[PDB]
Amino acid sequence: GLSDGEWQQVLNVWGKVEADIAGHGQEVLIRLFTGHPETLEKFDKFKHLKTEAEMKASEDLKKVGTRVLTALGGILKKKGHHEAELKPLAQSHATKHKIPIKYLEFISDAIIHVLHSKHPGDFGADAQGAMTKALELFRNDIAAKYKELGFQG
Ligand code: HEM
Ligand SMILES: O=N[O-]
Ligand SMILES: O=N[O-]
Ligand SMILES: O=N[O-]
Repeated sequence: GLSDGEWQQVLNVWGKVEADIAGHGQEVLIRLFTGHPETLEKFDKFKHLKTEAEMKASEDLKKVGTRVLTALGGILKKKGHHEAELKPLAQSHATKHKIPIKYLEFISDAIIHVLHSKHPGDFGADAQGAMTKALELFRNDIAAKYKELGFQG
């Protein structure tokens, strides 16, 4: 699904995120909210924010971005064997807060963009390819739980 070497390329670049979960989390969310303003409408706590200066100063947004990349790192490090980690994630993105699968695609794109901007010597062509497939797998498995939970994502 991913080869062992693709997982290695994923885990390597991810190691670089661990040195600043929070800074990365902010840059991913700013990239997401700026490329795709409608996604910001999903976060009741900071949906009123308008500009990037405001996003950068939000503690709530920073905390959300830390929680996203913390939960994703846990899932990636399972290297595909992530049924347990995915279960609560699917339940929360499909019930109270309904996150379209398309929005997981937007945030995937934003993660890939930030890793490339920040860690390019750790994220060449094949490594971007691998990360792209690892995120596709994550969304695919999430969409499958969406169905069981009665959310057409
Ligand atoms: C890599 C993709 C993502 C990951 C790993 C992720 C992870 C998480 C985690 C750990 C939580 C806290 C779970 C909890 O509240 O019990 C959460 C909650 C939430 N997320 Fe995400 N998230 C992702 C994508 C998104 C996107 C793209 C959006 C909106 C566009 C979003 C919107 C929300 C909202 C509204 C909540 C609160 C849900 C609740 O009250 O339980 N998430 N996410
Ligand atoms: O994307 N916040 O869970
Ligand atoms: O913008 N993706 O490298
Ligand atoms: O758009 N910042 O690489």
